[PDB]
Amino acid sequence: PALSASSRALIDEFMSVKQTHAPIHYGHYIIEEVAPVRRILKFGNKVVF
Amino acid sequence: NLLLAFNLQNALKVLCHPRLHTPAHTLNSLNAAPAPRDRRETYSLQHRRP
Amino acid sequence: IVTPVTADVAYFQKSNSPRGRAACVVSCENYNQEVAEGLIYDHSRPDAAYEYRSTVNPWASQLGSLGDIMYNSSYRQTAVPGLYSPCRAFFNKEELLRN
Repeated sequence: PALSASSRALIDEFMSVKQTHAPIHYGHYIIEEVAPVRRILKFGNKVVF
Repeated sequence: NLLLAFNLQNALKVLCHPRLHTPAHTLNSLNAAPAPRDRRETYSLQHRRP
Repeated sequence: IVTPVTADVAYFQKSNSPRGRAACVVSCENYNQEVAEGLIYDHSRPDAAYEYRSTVNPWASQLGSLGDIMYNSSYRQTAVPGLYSPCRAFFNKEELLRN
């Protein structure tokens, strides 16, 4: 599964706190990506692995 | 790391091809099935003429 | 450069071009005149970055747009004003195909 969401809000929360991000909000939903390649993301200066 | 979007407009190039809208392939598959349904149904199949 | 208010802010956190369409310097074509001009001006295709829309503003990414009118003339050293506009490096049609 690739990294997907239902809003920009959950994406910009996923970069905020990786260990405490809410995978399921009220109606929206976000999927953290598991993959053989652990691709790195840059949204300004906050980064996750 | 570009935040792309996937709305229905990108889906429109697949959800509007008539191959997705024809039942001829799935009915050709189901009629050519070696073991069809065990039970059938009779009520409200078609419209009967008064 | 003047823009609509509906250009998303998620466009601007990346290092994108100040006009709409990201001018692919060689990823259009090497030595052609209708693919570079195609992938710079003609909005019939979306740009290489964001395939879900053609431009992020139609007041600068078009050929006859405001961002081409008030900025892109041919740069001359002997211009009588002679001031430097920093956004002229993104709009010069000669410089956009100088690479």
